[PDB]
Amino acid sequence: DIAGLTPCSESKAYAKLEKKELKTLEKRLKQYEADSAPAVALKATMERTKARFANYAKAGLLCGNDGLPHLIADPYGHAGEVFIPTFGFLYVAGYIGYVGRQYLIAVKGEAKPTDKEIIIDVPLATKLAWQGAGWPLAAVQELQRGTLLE
Amino acid sequence: PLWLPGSTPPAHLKGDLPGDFGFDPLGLGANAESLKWFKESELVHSRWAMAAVAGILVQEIDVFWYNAGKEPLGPLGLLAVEFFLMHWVEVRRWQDLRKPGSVDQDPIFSQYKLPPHEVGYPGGVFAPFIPGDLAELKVKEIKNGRLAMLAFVGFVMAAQVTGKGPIAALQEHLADPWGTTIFS
Amino acid sequence: KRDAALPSWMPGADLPGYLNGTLPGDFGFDPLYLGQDPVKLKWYAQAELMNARFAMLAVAGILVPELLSNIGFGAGVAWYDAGKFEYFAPASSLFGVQMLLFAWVEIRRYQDFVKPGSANQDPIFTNNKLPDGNEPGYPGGIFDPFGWSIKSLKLKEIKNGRLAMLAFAGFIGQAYTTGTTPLKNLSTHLADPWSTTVWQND
Amino acid sequence: QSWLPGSQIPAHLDTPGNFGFDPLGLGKDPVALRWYQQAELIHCRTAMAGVAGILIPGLLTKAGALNVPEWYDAGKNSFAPWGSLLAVQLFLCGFVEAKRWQDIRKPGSQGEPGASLKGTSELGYPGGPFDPLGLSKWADWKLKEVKNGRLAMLAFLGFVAQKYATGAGPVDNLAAHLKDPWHVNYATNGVSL
Amino acid sequence: RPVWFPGNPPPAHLDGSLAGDYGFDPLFLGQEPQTLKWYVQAELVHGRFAMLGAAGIILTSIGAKVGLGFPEWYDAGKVVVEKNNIDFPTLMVIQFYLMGWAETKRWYDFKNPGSQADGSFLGFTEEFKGLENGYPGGRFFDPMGLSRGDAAKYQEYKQKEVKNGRLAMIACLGFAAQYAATGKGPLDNLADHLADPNHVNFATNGVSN
Amino acid sequence: MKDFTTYLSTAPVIATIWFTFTAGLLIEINRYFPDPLVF
Ligand SMILES: CC(/C=C/C=C(C)/C=C/[C@@]12O[C@]1(C)C[C@@H](O)CC2(C)C)=C\C=C\C=C(C)\C=C\C=C(C)\C=C\[C@@]12O[C@]1(C)C[C@@H](O)CC2(C)C
Ligand SMILES: CC1=C(/C=C/C(C)=C/C=C/C(C)=C\C=C\C=C(C)\C=C\C=C(C)\C=C\C2=C(C)CCCC2(C)C)C(C)(C)CCC1
Repeated sequence: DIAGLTPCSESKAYAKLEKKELKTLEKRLKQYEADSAPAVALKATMERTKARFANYAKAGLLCGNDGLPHLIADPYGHAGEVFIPTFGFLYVAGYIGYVGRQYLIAVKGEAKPTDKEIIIDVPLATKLAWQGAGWPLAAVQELQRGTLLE
Repeated sequence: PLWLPGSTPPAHLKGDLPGDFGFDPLGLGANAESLKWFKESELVHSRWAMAAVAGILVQEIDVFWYNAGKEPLGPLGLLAVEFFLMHWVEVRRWQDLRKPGSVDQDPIFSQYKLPPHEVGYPGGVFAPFIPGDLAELKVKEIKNGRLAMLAFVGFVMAAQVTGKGPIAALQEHLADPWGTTIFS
Repeated sequence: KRDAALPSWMPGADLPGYLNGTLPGDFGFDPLYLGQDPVKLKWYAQAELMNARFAMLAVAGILVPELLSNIGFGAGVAWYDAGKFEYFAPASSLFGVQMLLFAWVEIRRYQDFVKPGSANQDPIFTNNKLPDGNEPGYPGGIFDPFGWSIKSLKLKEIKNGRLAMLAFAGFIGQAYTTGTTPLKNLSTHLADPWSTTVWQND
Repeated sequence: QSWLPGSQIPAHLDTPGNFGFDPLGLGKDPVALRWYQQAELIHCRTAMAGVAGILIPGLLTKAGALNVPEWYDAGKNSFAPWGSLLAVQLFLCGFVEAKRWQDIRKPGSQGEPGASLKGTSELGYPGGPFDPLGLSKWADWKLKEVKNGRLAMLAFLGFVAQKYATGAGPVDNLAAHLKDPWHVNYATNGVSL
Repeated sequence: RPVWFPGNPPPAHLDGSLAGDYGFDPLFLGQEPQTLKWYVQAELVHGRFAMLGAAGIILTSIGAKVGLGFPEWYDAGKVVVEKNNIDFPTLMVIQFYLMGWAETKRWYDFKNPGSQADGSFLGFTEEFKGLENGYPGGRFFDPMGLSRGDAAKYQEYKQKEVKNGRLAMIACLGFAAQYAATGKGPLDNLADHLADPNHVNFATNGVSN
Repeated sequence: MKDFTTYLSTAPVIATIWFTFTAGLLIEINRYFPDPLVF
């Protein structure tokens, strides 16, 4: 497939990485009874670890000659790997940043601003917190309006 | 004249109304709005109880008044002619409260009108014989009234305990007074 | 704030203002307050008449062909299963011609509603005109050829209309549940009325 | 007229669909509020339209009048390429939206002496050739237009989400519920929201 | 005036003006007067829900301990659910809508005295007035109009209401910490204690709790 | 308690009452949605 690398749903090495990890935990689980506490953990981990492999095979990631899932970072077979998450960040980071902007400016005009950086006006911040939900629509409109730059 | 002699009545009860014997432990009659309503429910309630306890006895002077539910025009056929007739009548009484005079005039035969009258005591048509005189009657009315109201709950708890009606439950009491109480 | 001395539906209650006893059949019923804005009373007042006169016609169209067909005279069917497929033209056309002839008459009537004297004269035989009524919904002339001149009369119209409009709602309702003609519903009710209410049948 | 009676409406709505809703305070900038009002207006008109061609088809199909597919499966069909259809559409709309955009910038702008009687009216309400019948004292129409709009905007988001969840027609979803309302819900499916 | 801890004077922020004011806020929680206006409603509602709940158990439980029909309050949710037609998720969601509505309106009366009063609803203007933070009254909340009766008669009930409130809140939590420590109904916890009270205590099984 | 709340609204206290929140949130989401390399 892309860069000649196999899909994880098919690839042998990936499916032999399944086996090795599981068959590490089944060599442990022998040393305990089935009713016991740690046996429920070494079964639950296995169940989870065997579920995990299944859920990349269903996701359809590209696995190499290594047996490990590699990622795709440009265009549309593998959007969700990077292209979607990427926006996730720029949003929540932009959220944090713009809330922080609206806080510092909102304090600025109040005799001594430095006190509000330490004894933070919580009920100011928690109102700006929610306001900062719709930030790109404000951020754009502020770049337009021309209050964004000194 | 007081429910508990030597008491002082509550402030709101002044012996104006008929059968005001200074009784409102929970200042129910405290607000004039509510006390105007409660006046009516206490008339009508007794009027229905007097009418009903009068019935229970005289219908059994027989079979269980309680299982009379089981009696020529189907159930839903009869519940209709009640509903519309009762809805008709009850609304018109309820307008006389909504505004004290609003209804008195025969919508058909508007020639005939019910003369100006105190609430819940309508008269005109409804006082043909103009019998015994002035308030005193309204004080028999609420007295005889309450006694009838009480007796009914009696008649009910009397059914729901003995199985028999009123006159049989009494005949049972006479037979063994010492034995046939609630305390046995 | 509300007329005192005119027809009420809850005697003792309050007509609201906008129902002056001006329009025909005002006893001042508008619980939801749909006639508030006097623009919207103008429409509804007319809307009522149209809807009224279609019902009163229709309900006669419904009942009579049963009243006669049971006495036994010559074509008589069910007022819903009637329009199925049994006519000299097809469904399609009979609508087309219907929609055409109306679209004309209605835009004529509508202009008269919009402007009170706009359409009162023939535009072909232009000496022919219906008189200066000045009363949309009550246009007159041809439309009053035997010449009943009255307030009396304009009540009797909307009272019959309100009653007919229902009767038709009933016909929809009654058919949809029971599944026979409304004179057959009234027959079975009259045979044993008590054991045949709605509540019985529901 | 308030959206939450008691909540102090934000100052920047002094009653110029205004029920006082702007919690995040997008439209505090009156630049942004004029721009955002026509976003709404366009969003309403399209959606009222679009939904009419999801419901009125979808309702008549059960009625039996029209053998229409479901709105998910009306895309897929042979006549022309979709590339073409989108292109020709993207071409044709792009022209006209650009005539809206210059109106939003320079209201009158669409009446240059040089085929333009489509000058304007007020902002977001172009009228004239967009108003054949011509309707103009009762501008209550202006109100319903936003309201019937926000109702329809929600309705579509509903369609999109309620096929993602049950995978069946809105005219079906409407019945399934109406058949057993208390066992067929929001609450008896895939995802809790 | 009477106090929670006789001798120890009550803290300034308590006047003897509010119902059940026994100079008790040892932790200075309700000091700022707004933050106490908030707690006097929490306490009322808590106590009103607790009273309905305590009356709610105290009747089912005798109903189950009078005739073998009614279920124990603990395992009486599933018994309502399973036996009858209904589902859990929807109830829980229906509830949240109605309670959501009911609360969200009380919600905007705390911050705004006479807010919902404006008739902005179903034309019901005078029924959703302020009156007194914690007692809304009118034709709905106080139908009989003890609210609009007499000055003293109503003042005494505020007193009765908060006290019953505080006793039901205790009562309720016992029900909840008594099923826990002994796994039985509150008229099995009460019958066992009346027959042999000296032995059937916590001392037996119910530990420090 | 005007004073006690100002202290609770001090920088080091808020940071900690904020981080235990956005930490839990991320531990929590990794429980019911375990092991993500997509979404
Ligand atoms: C929901 C929506 C908008 C939601 C936004 C909200 C809530 C805004 C609210 C707020 O901003 C305020 C006011 C104030 C802020 O402080 C807070 C928030 C809360 C942020 C728009 C949907 C808008 C919905 C639209 C436009 C959809 C239109 C439908 C079309 C055209 C689809 C086409 C087809 O369906 C047909 C017609 C036929 C089918 O066969 C085929 C296809 C092709 C699928
Ligand atoms: C897509 C993609 C890609 C690419 C990318 C690129 C190529 C980019 C570029 C970019 C660029 C070229 C950029 C630029 C920029 C500029 C500027 C100039 C900036 C600015 C900024 C600002 C101004 C900010 C602000 C703010 C906000 C908004 C919020 C927060 C706060 C603050 C203040 C910070 C890749 C392949 C990787 C991956 C996949 C996808």
